[PDB]
Amino acid sequence: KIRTLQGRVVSDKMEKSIVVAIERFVKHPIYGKFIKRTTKLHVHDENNECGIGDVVEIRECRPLSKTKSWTLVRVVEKAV
Amino acid sequence: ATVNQLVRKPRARKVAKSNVPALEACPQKRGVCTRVYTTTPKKPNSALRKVCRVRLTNGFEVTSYIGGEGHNLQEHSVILIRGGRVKDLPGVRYHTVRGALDCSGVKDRKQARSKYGVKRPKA
Amino acid sequence: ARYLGPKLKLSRREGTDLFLKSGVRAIDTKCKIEQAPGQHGARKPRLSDYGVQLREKQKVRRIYGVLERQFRNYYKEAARLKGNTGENLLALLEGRLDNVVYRMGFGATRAEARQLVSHKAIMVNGRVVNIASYQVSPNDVVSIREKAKKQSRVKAALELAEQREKPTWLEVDAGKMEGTFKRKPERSDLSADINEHLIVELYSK
Amino acid sequence: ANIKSAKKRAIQSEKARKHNASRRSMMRTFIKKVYAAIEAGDKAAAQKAFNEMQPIVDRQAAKGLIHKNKAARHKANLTAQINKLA
Amino acid sequence: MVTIRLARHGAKKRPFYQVVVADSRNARNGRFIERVGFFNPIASEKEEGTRLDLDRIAHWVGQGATISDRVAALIKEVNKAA
Amino acid sequence: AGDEVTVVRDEKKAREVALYRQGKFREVKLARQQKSKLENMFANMTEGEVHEVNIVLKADVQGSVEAISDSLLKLSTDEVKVKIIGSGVGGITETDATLAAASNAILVGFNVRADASARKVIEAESL
RNA sequence: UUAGCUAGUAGGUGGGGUAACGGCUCACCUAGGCGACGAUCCCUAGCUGGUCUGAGAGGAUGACCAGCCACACUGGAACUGAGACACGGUCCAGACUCCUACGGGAGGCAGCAGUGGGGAAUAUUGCACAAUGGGCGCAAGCCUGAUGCAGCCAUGCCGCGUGUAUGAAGAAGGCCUUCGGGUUGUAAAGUACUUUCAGCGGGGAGGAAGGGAGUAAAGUUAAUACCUUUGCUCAUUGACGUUACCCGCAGAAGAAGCACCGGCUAACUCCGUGCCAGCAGCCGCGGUAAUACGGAGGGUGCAAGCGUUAAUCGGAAUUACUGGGCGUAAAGCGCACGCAGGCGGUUUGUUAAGUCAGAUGUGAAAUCCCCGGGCUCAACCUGGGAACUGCAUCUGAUACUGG
Repeated sequence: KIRTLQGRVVSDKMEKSIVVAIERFVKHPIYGKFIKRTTKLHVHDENNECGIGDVVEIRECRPLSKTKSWTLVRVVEKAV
Repeated sequence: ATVNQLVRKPRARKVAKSNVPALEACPQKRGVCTRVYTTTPKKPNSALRKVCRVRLTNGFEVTSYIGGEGHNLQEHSVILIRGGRVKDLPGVRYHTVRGALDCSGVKDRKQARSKYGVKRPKA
Repeated sequence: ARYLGPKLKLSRREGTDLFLKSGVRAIDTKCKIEQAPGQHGARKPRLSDYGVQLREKQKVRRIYGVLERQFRNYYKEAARLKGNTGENLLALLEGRLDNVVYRMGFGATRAEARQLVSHKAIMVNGRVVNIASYQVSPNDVVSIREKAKKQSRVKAALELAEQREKPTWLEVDAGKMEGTFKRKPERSDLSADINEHLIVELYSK
Repeated sequence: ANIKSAKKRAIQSEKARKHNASRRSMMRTFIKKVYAAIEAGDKAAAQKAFNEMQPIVDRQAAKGLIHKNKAARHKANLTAQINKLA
Repeated sequence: MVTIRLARHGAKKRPFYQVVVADSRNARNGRFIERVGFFNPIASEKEEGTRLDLDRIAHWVGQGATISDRVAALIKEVNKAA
Repeated sequence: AGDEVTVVRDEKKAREVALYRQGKFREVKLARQQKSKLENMFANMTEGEVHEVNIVLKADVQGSVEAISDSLLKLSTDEVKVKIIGSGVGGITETDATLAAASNAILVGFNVRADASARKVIEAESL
């Protein structure tokens, strides 16, 4: 039972943290067009191994800071 | 037209503007008679129509019709007004409720009495 | 809650006999049956489409003694029910107790039958029912209660009844003054110069 | 207060308040002695002080003045630090 | 605690009770955990009038749910009926 | 201020009677209103006494408003005419301050206190 | 007709802190964090189940019932406690009011009644813990403006009555009329006949389960005590209440009004008035024949209501997703370049986010709908179902879209 998210690294500046963006398509409730929506998550990156632009697999965990409730599971693709 | 366009700017229904704002979504309002007078109507009609200016309990001051044949109303008369324009009298958007508060019923009415505040005649 | 005024006026306005009197008399010897009431009865109505729909609904209402509110509710129920709405409307009317009391011949008129009902002279399944609009069901047995059995209205009512066409869906024992609502009447049981679909049209627009 | 028991409750809660205050102030004192030893670098003074503190953070927990978890952290925390020095 | 009791629905002069398991503090006709029977005191008794899921009642008792005086009666009555 | 009082068995039976007395008192009110206005038999006053003063009175007690008004009509003269408008049963109110707002008048009371909603109106407009 | 916002700010280390994770807090360090996928600022607002409307998609809405939140005179605070930063607790400050022997005290109806005030407008300072449920107690019981009930108001929904039948040259009166007659009208009077409801007497369910004395049996125990459980008998517990309902008595007796009749729109004539007085939802009526004003007779539609006003949706395909338009009717920016954005030719492989399938959980109850059941029927109450067209997880499918 390993619920997980996949997204790409938009910021790697913070010490041991990263900002990840999860993008998805969604049907528009009224006009039916499929629209891009993005969800940015502050995620934990102990060891700072995640570079900007990387594609990373993340999971939900307990609060790590005022805004971090997610941590890194592993890198998928890097340095496009 | 475009879906894209509506997705940026949704259909937006126009909000209906009222014809009796002084009532503020109340069925009647109370008010004091400021002026009680007559006025002439618009093409093609011709008469001396009874109207009054009325300061309402909510501050609004409006002109109101005094329907029926004959009325005993003057300044400081406290009356009840209801919605209802007078078409050949521009500006006039309310009617006075005959037979409420200081406004008497129409004298000697037999038909449509309840629209003129007239009790049922003993008979 | 009941129409209490002159009755033949109603027949005269609708252009037909509405059976609002016993039937002892040719109706034309009691009123000018083929002329509307009033100063301008002789006048002909060049009658709008809405007009014909209204008058047909009035006709049925005036036959059964039903005012607008209850009759509209009857339409609503006919509509909700399965099958043809127009026919469902007539089933509901024809199932009323005041009506059934009339059809078994206990009352000379639906008005008289209604009075029988209201005045606790009618039982359903040996149980007293005194509300006119009580819906009667298949296999029910409606009867004149013992104390009301010697009323001369009832004997006369049963005599006239014997001279009307005899309804199929009712089994009446004139001696016992009891009778059985065998089944709901079909459409074919009821008069054919009733235009229900007009009434159905009036209430859908 | 207006109601009979409401009056009584205010009286009782004040008594309890002065009871709890007294025991609570005592307890923090004995906690503070340990942190003060630590900040002066003495194992013994700080262990000694920890031993006096132990039974009373435990007891005040049993007595509802504080929860069990609070007593534990204090013991955990001080124990961590004193060991880290000597 | 958790209790099994009657929430009074029905109409004026025609009481109809819904047997329910609930936190005893919630209002009588308010939040409940599980519905578990009903009780019509005005039933013609020609047919039914009192129905209890005794399996779930017991399950809740087994976990410490208490029981009304009136539900405790219904249960003895229904146990007698069959 | 005074009258004959009679208890009844049920209130519902006494509702129509009470409303009946209002109708008669209202009918004579409009009757006395039509006469006084038509009594002059002319569109205006024959002379220059048209200038008048208006007053607004609300007294806490019902006994006074009828009694002192009679004495208040005694001081009336041909030159200057004074009339009471909207005699109250007690205190003060929004529609009373509004009554003095339309026509300039003095607002007086035998005994009264200002309501919270009353002060706002009186303090705002000049009264 | 708001484009930039942010120093506990974003993160890191460590100490402290909480019931618990956490910039919750503090020190130090890094310089981040948010934002055109609308931050910041401004206006407004409790959210939901659902409610009203609509064929639907929508539109409007959030009383009554139920779930969550927030508040308790205003601003702030913590104390007690499992729980509160406490609706009839405490403390401070503010606004305000009451008591006082003048020195000092007291209080907070957005609990239930009730009062003043505001308003077009919204009820009694009632009865009872008998029932359900809550607090305390081993219990008996005590408390319970929760609740059950009663009062007031046609506010709405549903039911019923205000009589039934017979009654003609078809009266009198009224109204129209070419004075022949037509109409009101079987309507009335008369004749029998019924008695619901209201009135008055008589009787009388159910909402009552329990609890109390005894008794007997089991489990207990040294014990037949006590305790507890379960059977038995005896005497008892209803605020509503003059209950529902049933029987009897008297007599048609006590019970019909409101709007409309020019077209839209069911219903027409006379008299009065004369661009006046007046009507009027829209068109539009009124200067001598006005079915439109006002009265009358007649008629139409509703009926213990009927009209008028207010208000949401409908019809309105009139904000058009379903479901519209821009040459001349409202609408192509005077023209071009172009960032963001939207869209993107054709083949293979890959992926499996979109999309599709299945499984599982959840989608409170009530409401709506379907078939039944109970109150004399109906409103109403109620059993079971179906529906909640949604969300989420897992496992697949790979044509189309995306990588």
